[PDB]
Amino acid sequence: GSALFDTNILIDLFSGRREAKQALEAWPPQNAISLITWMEVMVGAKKYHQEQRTRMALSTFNIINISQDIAERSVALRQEYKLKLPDAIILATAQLHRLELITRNTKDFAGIPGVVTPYEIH
Amino acid sequence: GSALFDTNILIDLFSGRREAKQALEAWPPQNAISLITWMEVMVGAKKYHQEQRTRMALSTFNIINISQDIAERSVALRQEYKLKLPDAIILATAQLHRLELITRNTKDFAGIPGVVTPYEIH
Amino acid sequence: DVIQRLDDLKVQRNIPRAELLREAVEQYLEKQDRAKDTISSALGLWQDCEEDGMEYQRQLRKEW
Amino acid sequence: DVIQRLDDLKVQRNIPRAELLREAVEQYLEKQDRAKDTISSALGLWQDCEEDGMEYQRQLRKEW
Repeated sequence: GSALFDTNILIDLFSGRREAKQALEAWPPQNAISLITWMEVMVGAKKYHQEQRTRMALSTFNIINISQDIAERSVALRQEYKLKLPDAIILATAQLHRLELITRNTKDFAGIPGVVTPYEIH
Repeated sequence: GSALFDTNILIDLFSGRREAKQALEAWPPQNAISLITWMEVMVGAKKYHQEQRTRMALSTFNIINISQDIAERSVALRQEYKLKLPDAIILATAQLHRLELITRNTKDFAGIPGVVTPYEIH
Repeated sequence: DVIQRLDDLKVQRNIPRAELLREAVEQYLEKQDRAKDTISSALGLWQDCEEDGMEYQRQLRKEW
Repeated sequence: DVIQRLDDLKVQRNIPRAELLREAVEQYLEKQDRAKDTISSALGLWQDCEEDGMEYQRQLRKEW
């Protein structure tokens, strides 16, 4: 029973928030991220100069590439829920792998089945 | 002299700009687009209800998926040229496959090798 | 390492070079105007669309 | 039926089913340990990053 994790939770983790630590420990390994998330996180690693060790933490995840059929689902999902394209891609990845989506984004994702929000902040 | 076409050119074509027809004829088939471009065009195909016919036209392009080392180049290109992530991915796709990037976007892409600006908006 | 493909196409075919060249040129032309057909077919497909490409691109780039 | 696969597993293995579980339970717990390890060293891995993850995200979705 596995989940796919949105970028914001991973950013919070590397940024030193226990809120993100607990959110990840709430689901069994191996967990997953979108290849999009991998890019979003690796950008921040460069900014903060941890790029090698960040790459090693991300490798424990299942990094799910963006396929043609994930592309087709994202297109549909984008119209249905009025999602931005990256959000649609991440949601599509979780649906087609039948994974729960874990994100702090309650504005765009509230009311969408299979999307769970573990914690909140200011 | 193979070609990778950015999203704005395909949009121009479907919207009926002869300038785009001239941009797409200016290069030998089979030409290419990123999966990112396929999705953003399909968003418009759905809005305007041309979906089957657009999908038909797009399938004549080499359609390049985003995999791990397009993602690898994408992260690097984003810092070197201060690019938006989807811009970086489309440029990364062109570089890896040794394709000329044809785009109307001068603001972001000027000074970047292997990129051609075909035409202008007024 | 080029034409010593073609003169052996002469013995792998038993047809002159001046023939092999035509088939090449004619297949090329055929490939080009299948594209010219596709491109000409896709022009104005979205008719009722007044939207410019860059602004469209810049729109969904930004977030959408 | 997890009990059946267990004892036809046992035909092959020559081992009490309780060692089949203290196999099964063990390996699983070790798997959880590995995850705990990775996550702990990632926290916080970015030394000098004060950014809020959701704020971070909103920026790159609009790509900076």
